[PDB]
Amino acid sequence: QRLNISNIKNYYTADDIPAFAEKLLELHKPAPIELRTDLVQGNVVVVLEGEYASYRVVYLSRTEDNKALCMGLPSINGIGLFEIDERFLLRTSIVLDIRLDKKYRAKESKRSFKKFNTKEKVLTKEENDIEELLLKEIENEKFMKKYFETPYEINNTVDFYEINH
Amino acid sequence: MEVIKKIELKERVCAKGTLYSHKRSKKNIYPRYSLITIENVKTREAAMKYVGNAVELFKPESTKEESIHGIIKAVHGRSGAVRAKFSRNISPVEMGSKVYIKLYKMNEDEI
Amino acid sequence: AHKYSCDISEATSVRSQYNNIKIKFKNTREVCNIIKTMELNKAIAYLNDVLRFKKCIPVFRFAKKCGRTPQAKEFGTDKGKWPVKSVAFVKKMLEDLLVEAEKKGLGTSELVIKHIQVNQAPKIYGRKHGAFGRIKPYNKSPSHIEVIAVKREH
Amino acid sequence: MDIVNPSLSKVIDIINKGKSKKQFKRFQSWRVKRVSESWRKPRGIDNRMRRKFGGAPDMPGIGYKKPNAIRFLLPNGYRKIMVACVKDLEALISLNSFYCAEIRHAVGSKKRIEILERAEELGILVINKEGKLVK
RNA sequence: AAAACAGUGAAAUUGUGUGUGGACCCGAAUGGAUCGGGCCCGUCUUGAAACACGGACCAAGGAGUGCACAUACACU
Ligand SMILES: [K+]
Ligand SMILES: [K+]
Ligand SMILES: [K+]
Ligand SMILES: [K+]
Ligand SMILES: [K+]
Ligand SMILES: [K+]
Ligand SMILES: [K+]
Ligand SMILES: [K+]
Ligand SMILES: [K+]
Ligand SMILES: [Mg+2]
Ligand SMILES: [Mg+2]
Ligand SMILES: [Mg+2]
Ligand SMILES: [Mg+2]
Ligand SMILES: [Mg+2]
Ligand SMILES: [Mg+2]
Repeated sequence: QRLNISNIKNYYTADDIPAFAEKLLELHKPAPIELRTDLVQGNVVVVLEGEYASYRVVYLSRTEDNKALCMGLPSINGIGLFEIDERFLLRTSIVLDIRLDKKYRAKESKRSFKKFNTKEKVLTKEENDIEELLLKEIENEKFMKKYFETPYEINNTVDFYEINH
Repeated sequence: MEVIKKIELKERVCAKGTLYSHKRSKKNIYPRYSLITIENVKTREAAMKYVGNAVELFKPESTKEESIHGIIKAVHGRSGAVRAKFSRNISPVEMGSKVYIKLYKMNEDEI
Repeated sequence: AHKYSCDISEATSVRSQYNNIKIKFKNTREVCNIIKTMELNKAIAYLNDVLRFKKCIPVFRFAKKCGRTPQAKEFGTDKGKWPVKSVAFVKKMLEDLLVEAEKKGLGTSELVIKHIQVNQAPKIYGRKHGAFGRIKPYNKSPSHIEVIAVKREH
Repeated sequence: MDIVNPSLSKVIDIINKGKSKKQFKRFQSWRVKRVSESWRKPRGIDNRMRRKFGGAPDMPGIGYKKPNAIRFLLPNGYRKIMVACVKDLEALISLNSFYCAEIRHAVGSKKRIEILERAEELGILVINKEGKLVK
């Protein structure tokens, strides 16, 4: 054999490396995250992250593992239809009686954002439809219309876990 | 101005705390972990309810990265302080600064 | 040929250099330091005042145990000096560049001293006799010089 | 050059980010210019580094040696072999899964062209491919 | 005593320009004040940071070798 290989190449039997590669890949694989149970169709929730944080919205469905689908009220608070990680929602005990016909999908609300969407607002037939459903449940009720307009504010004088929602 | 808005958004939704030390003995420091106090939490039993929650350090004057994320790992002592871990080690210049506690849990891998 | 210590265009500049000159190194760099970035006509006017004891050269690096003087206040220090032999040489050198400027077809005005540097040349050896039958060194320390002046863009 | 060994493609970044950047400078090489940076073990009777006081630097030793599988691996996921002839590449024909070639510095332009042409048809990666032959 | 090529042209050391710091090393970082640990090496000595000695700075040179005579081990 030629002298370059009889010396340098000798360091390692490299045919073994695939077995190492598998074991390493396994170890640095992510842990699983649990899908929650506590949310029911038509629950009001408060948004905790991203461009829409602080507003009340209504939960519609599970979508794609941890992803969930929500609607604001384009007339009442200007928020349309969007998707978000189901952990970025705070639950509250109010439940509206809405039921929907079919599945729908929308843009995700990422945690890191650069700029606000002050303009360029339009609506689809389904956005119109779903608003014109939600609105019926809201109109008949005393202060509910105004409730959706004021942002949420955490109490700065007591421990959070003492409060109920 | 986006900074003024990003602050008000965070202020309305998070609990507040301050960074005060690294984990240390009398002689040595362990800068991978930091110690935090939370506003109205004052016993170890009260503090246990925050273990697992996300934390964020926001710094608008920074040229590199506007915020650092982390997680609360454990309670520390008997008067309601906690220990946390971040995606990068906290500088001694950043001690005394304000930290935000985010009201949802995350996994140790996400940071 | 000579490789000048920095890169400036041949058009819009004038140059000179000399080697092994027999003016004293440490005195010469204190002179050069103060006339850097100055306009050429201002430089020639200032150096005329130094020869007449009306203004001084301030000292900053080669300056230990030097005398204090009211003329140094013009540059925010107390310490100054009058090194006549170095001043006469630099003045002649600068005056020749105005001849070159005029002959080359630039103006005699708007020329600014953009680069100037002094380097040590090799020592010339000498001796003095001491007590108890000893002999000690008594050497001389000459210098090399470069200047480049350029026309202001204004 | 932006190439990777296909068997390690989904792992190479973990490997690279895991390599140490520690240096073992000789003691007091920072104090006098006559002592170079190259490691020598201290052997003085009083010496603070040999005696392992806290605050002195660390010394080399077997504990720092890398795992046998990762060792010698370039950041593209291959091991290297030196070549200087066309007849050298002929050796790699069985090993091209894990090894790549690096042409020796002293091989000149006219000859390098002949090496690269052969490398293309045999299917061997050459890491100095651009080399002097950019002009 | 010194002194080879009218080759190549390192380090100590100097000037100018541009950057970073106030003796410096190790660990960990920031947009930014810095935090924690470390006394000067070599050597004789019960014991050295020492009010023990040698060391201003850089290059090059610089110290268990050869033969004879018995010997134990390994190899033919
Ligand atoms: K000096
Ligand atoms: K290294
Ligand atoms: K000792
Ligand atoms: K090891
Ligand atoms: K020569
Ligand atoms: K030469
Ligand atoms: K001694
Ligand atoms: K003493
Ligand atoms: K002695
Ligand atoms: Mg005096
Ligand atoms: Mg005398
Ligand atoms: Mg006599
Ligand atoms: Mg004694
Ligand atoms: Mg001495
Ligand atoms: Mg030597």
